[PDB]
Amino acid sequence: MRECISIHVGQAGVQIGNACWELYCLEHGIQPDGQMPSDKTIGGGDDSFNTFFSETGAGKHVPRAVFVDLEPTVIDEVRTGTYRQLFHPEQLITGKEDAANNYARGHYTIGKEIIDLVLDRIRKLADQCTGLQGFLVFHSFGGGTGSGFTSLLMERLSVDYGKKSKLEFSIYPAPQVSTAVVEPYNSILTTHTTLEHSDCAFMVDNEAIYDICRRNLDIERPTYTNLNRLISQIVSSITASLRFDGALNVDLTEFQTNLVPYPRIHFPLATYAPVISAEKAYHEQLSVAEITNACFEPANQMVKCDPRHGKYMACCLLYRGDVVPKDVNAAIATIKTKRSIQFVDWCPTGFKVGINYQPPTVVPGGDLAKVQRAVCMLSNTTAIAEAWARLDHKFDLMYAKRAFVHWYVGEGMEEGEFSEAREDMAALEKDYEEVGVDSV
Amino acid sequence: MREIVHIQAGQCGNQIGAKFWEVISDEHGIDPTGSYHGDSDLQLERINVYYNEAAGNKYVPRAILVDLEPGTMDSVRSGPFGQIFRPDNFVFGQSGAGNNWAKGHYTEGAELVDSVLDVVRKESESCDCLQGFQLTHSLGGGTGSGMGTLLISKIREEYPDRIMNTFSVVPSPKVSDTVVEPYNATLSVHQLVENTDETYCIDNEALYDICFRTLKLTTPTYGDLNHLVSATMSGVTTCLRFPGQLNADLRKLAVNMVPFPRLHFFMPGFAPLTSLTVPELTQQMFDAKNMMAACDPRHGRYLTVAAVFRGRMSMKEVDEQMLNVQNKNSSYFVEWIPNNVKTAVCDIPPRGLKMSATFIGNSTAIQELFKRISEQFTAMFRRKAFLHWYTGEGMDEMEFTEAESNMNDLVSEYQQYQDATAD
Amino acid sequence: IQKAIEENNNFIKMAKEKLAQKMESNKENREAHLAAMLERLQEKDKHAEEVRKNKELKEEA
Ligand SMILES: Nc1nc2c(ncn2[C@@H]2O[C@H](COP(=O)(O)OP(=O)(O)OP(=O)(O)O)[C@@H](O)[C@H]2O)c(=O)[nH]1
Ligand SMILES: Nc1nc2c(ncn2[C@@H]2O[C@H](COP(=O)(O)OP(=O)(O)OP(=O)(O)O)[C@@H](O)[C@H]2O)c(=O)[nH]1
Ligand SMILES: [Ca+2]
Ligand SMILES: [Ca+2]
Ligand SMILES: [Cl-]
Ligand SMILES: [Mg+2]
Ligand SMILES: [Mg+2]
Repeated sequence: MRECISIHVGQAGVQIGNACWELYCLEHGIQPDGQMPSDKTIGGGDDSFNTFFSETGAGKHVPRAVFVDLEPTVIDEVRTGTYRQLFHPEQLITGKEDAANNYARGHYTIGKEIIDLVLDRIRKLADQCTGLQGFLVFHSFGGGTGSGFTSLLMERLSVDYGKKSKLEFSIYPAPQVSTAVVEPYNSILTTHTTLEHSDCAFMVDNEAIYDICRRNLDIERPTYTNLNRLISQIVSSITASLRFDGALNVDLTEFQTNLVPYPRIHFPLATYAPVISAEKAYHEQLSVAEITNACFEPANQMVKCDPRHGKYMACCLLYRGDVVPKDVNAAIATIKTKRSIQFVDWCPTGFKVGINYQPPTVVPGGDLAKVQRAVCMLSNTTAIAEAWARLDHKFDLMYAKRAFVHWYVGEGMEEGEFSEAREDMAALEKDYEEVGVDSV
Repeated sequence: MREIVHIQAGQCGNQIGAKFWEVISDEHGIDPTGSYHGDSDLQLERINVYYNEAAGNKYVPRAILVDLEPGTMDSVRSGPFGQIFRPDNFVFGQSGAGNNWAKGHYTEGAELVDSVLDVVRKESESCDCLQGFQLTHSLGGGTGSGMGTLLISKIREEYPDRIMNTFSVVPSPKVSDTVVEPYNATLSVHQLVENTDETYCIDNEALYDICFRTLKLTTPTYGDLNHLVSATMSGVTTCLRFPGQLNADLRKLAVNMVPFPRLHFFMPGFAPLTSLTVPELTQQMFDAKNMMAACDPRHGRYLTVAAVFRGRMSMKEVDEQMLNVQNKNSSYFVEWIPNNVKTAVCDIPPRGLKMSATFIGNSTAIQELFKRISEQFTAMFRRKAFLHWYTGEGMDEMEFTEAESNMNDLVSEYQQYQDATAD
Repeated sequence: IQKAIEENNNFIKMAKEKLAQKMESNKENREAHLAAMLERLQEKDKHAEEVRKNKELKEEA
């Protein structure tokens, strides 16, 4: 009970959804045919994993997920892939023409033609829920679908489910694997339009994941598969509290209370450790203190920024595996006396800790090593605004010449929406400056 | 399921078009009869983009062949892969246009255009999701230039929300002796500036200089020139024909390449040109000597660029080298378009080469090309020479002035953003 | 609890309205951008109709 509906929008969302659900199945002992031998409650149950999987009379466990893309080639691989049987066909929704990296096409022109069907299929999942908690929306900032249609969906979900919670996993654009020159435009437009409709958004910088793969896994040129398999690990750590339950397990919502002081300030910085190859892990067990140390090395963050040059508003540690409170408290004591951790004056400096005993799983043939214990730190730091600034600057360089703007106006958008969105980002950057100033 | 409809008009259009189909047919494993005999399943994954599927597992190019003269229609019919085309897709005139833009655009072509639109419409009516059209034609002749720009205008009337692409061959004294070619070219650009989304400027001046100086071919033939054009066209379409994330859609490419609607005239490039290491391909590909448009990129600035590498190669090396040429040539990329250089790698090597590279550039140095045509044009308009050829077809001489001014406006606009700064 | 309900409804109210205001304004603009483009091409055909008429007038001289 208190189920979560995942929504995967665009190529990035869908492919990351493939990585997450594959990982979920392995963590829960669910087979590609949806069967789970260990589940003795056939066709139902109120187990912890039932927050993410529904059950059929035939014993199949079905992700509470919807995949949506405006073109079929990406979802088609799901329809024919290893886990094709996991999803009921109606869970996989495809258009025929993509948004061509144009926010307007995803939000208006092409999006309007499929939005009703998507909501109807999302409604068919909510009707199977006894106490639906909220939504997890996986999408990219950069794509036309991931930015424009997502905004439309978030807008329409706030209407059909009032203030029921909606969480984002957003792919922040990075030049190394970027696809378009207009992504700064689409990133600003979608951030402006979803800001009022998202309760918490976890940003993932592809450059950060790109660097981590090359440095920590000695992958010379990471692919989307490399990045997604790492991203799934982080997503798993965040959602593990919802899918497993235990004596030290802390619900995501409880962390969420500490991470959002003001509604607009809902962008936590995620850091994950250990990311280590199986060749290096061999005969080198990482202790609780070692992985906790890594949470404060910026090289391990999901978003490139410097917490050292900002102020903390919250600090959460989500351990999974062989971890006990003592080792955690010991490590934190060392960290607090040895690292730069300065909080705003208006909030407590404690660290909120949660532990899941189920240990991390690795997908066969992956690059990560299986470890006894892992940790994901969620921190509300003002440094996250650096990601807005970098993007806002790139937006400003092009918009000053109205470069590429005609492609959006041609689809029905007005220059006003560009300046309206940029102004919102200006406030957001000024909001992050305000929260970090001392009191008088 | 994202189909492109191909059109070739005039001699030049029909001949480079036929050669284009020869090359890609080989790359996909399609023999002159339309039967597949290939080694890889990736050849067929996106074959639909340019081919229809037929009874008996045969593949038919989605191409229509147009000309105001029947000579070329027999020539195409009897050449290699001649019988692969759909016989109803030959729309041929009887008389020709005598290298007169007005005849192709206003009178003789107007009689034949309707019959052309019928075959365009039917190829379009059987498309799962049509993305747009690509036209091959010269801008110096009469049929391809005038009628082609007319056909573009009529197609955009019936498919206004679809992409219009052209491979437009720009005329040069070094190849064609005809004298009024500068008139036809300027009139064509006047139309292409308004009704096309992407124009690949295939410059005969550059193709000649390449054949003579680099390939060391004294007295080059049209076959020598087209050999270069087919290599370029195969490279531009590699992203469309094979599964590659980057520019896989005509408009997704246009969105990434066209920062302002009127400045959609690209410099194509190819490497290697001979008859190789990743560093050498890249800096060769960025050389003035390797451009298919007679322009020096170092006399301007780059708005947007697309590099396409084909073959088996170290992508870490490709990334390193593409990132290196930008730091070393940072003055020639506009600073107000961040990350304006994109790179695609296609695992498929081309024919006869282990590694190749195709270059697509939207550079403000393209003005050097348009200034040349404006120079050839004005030299005649100041003497009102040969105008009777056009006034006889109903045209008014101030329509020439409009074309001239609109092209001179286009040049100034390229200079407008070449001199622009950030702060 | 009345106030909590009141503010949830206004959020749904203003959300749907603003959305409906954009989807309509968006349809107006794209329609007008196409309408103007088709207007232009039709003006080229009219200019094409006259030119062909201007040719037959000079054949009678
Ligand atoms: N981490 C990760 N990011 C991706 C992946 N695919 C796309 N992205 C991000 O998304 C951007 C490209 O847009 P896409 O998401 O592929 O396109 P889309 O969302 O389907 O929207 P359209 O294709 O334009 O219709 C890139 O710049 C990336 O930052 C992926 O597989 N993994
Ligand atoms: N590179 C290349 N250019 C060609 C070839 N054939 C024709 N051209 C170019 O085509 C232009 C002349 O126009 P045509 O090829 O005769 O096409 P057209 O419009 O049908 O001409 P007409 O029917 O006689 O009015 C010149 O600029 C030539 O350079 C060719 O085989 N290779
Ligand atoms: Ca059960
Ligand atoms: Ca010749
Ligand atoms: Cl379009
Ligand atoms: Mg897509
Ligand atoms: Mg001819």
